[PDB]
Amino acid sequence: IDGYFKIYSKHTPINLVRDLPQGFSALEPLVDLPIGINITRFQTLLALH
Amino acid sequence: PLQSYGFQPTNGVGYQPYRVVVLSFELLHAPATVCGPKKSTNLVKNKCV
Amino acid sequence: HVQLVESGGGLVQPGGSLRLSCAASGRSFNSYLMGWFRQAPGKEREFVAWISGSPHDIIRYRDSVKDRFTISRDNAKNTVYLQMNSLKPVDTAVYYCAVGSLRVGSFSPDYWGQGTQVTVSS
Amino acid sequence: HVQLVESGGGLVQPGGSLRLSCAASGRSFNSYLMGWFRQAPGKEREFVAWISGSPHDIIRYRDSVKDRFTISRDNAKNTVYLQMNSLKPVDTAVYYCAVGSLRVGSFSPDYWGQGTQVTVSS
Amino acid sequence: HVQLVESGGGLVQPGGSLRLSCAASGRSFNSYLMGWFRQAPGKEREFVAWISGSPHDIIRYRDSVKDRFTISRDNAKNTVYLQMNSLKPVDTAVYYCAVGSLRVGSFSPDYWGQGTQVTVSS
Repeated sequence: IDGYFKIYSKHTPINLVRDLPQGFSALEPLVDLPIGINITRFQTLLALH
Repeated sequence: PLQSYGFQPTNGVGYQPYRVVVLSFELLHAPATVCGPKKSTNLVKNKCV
Repeated sequence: HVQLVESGGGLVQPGGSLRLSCAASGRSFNSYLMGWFRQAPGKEREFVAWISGSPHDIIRYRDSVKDRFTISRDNAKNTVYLQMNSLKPVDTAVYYCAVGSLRVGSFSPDYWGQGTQVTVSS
Repeated sequence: HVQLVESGGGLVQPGGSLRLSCAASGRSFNSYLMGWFRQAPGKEREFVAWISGSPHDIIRYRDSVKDRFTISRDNAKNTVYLQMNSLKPVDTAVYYCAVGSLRVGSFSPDYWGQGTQVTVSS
Repeated sequence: HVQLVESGGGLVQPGGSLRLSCAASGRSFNSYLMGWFRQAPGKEREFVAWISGSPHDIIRYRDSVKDRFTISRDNAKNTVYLQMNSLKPVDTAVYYCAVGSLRVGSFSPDYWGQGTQVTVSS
């Protein structure tokens, strides 16, 4: 938003094997970057073997 | 285009080497990232301020 | 969006002063340089003057007009002022207001207005 | 009382461009043809161009001003805009704006303005 | 701070007419005389005309402009108008409106503006 990129994150342990847990948790702020870029598409990175 | 250049101990005061650094500043439409320092006064408590 | 609007055009005698002002809206231009260009009809638009919106305002002028068409600006209103002084017939032209950024130490216009006709005739 | 007022004249050296405008007031001009005429000093007045205010824009130009002069109109403001492109010294003349009717398929001026000077010289 | 602002200048073809305007603000001008002075390039200040705000409007004209320039003032708006008729190139000059007091029976300017423009050329 308005030339700023904000990242929120949360880490929890789970005992599930599929889908997402039904619990409730808030994602605390992690980092904010003063960047005027125009993000419109994004892609994921994985560690292949 | 290139010519030899160097210094020797016998060079005169005006002929001695000098290290010169130029700190150039320019303002663009992009958001500012560099900014000079900016002060903080001492803390007082239990009184209107 | 950003728009530039001129005002104050007309015709002045040789040696009679004038002032052209162009207001800039839409965004802020404190990191920009407020400037003017003139295009004598039938020729290529020539620089006039530019001024930066900084605590140490830097000002450039055009050779033919240096020290005659004084330039200033406003940061709160985001407007450029051009005070023309002691003109000659050679000064007839269409004056444009330019909003740009300082790239490599050279005024680089980014946004332009519609211009205005400032004429000097005997 | 129908009145026409011109504007946009001045001095433009050869190779430049200009925009002449005329505003018409007094009554609706939906069924009126709006055009421009010019008359150089020492020469008789000559027809420049006319355009219709109907939904289908019927437009005309004189033989000499084909492909170099453009005429347009806005019925909302009852205003006519005329574009000068690739002007030559021969174009120096006083330009007038006319409101007229379509009689026998020919543009017949009915109301005239005061005119503006358009000079073309270095 | 008494301020005088001129306007109404521009270009007119030979034999035409024009009208300059100056508005005076700051204090009452019932006991003040408003007049116009003109300067051509390379020439000194020469008186043109002045008019009195008293009920009996005493008007003085420079012989070089007598029977050609008419000067009038309106105390309601404290604005002085100067109408030019049969203008000629000799009349080309920067016209500055002046507001002053009648001393020893001679108009003595006290406040001056920035001046307007008048040109008479083809």
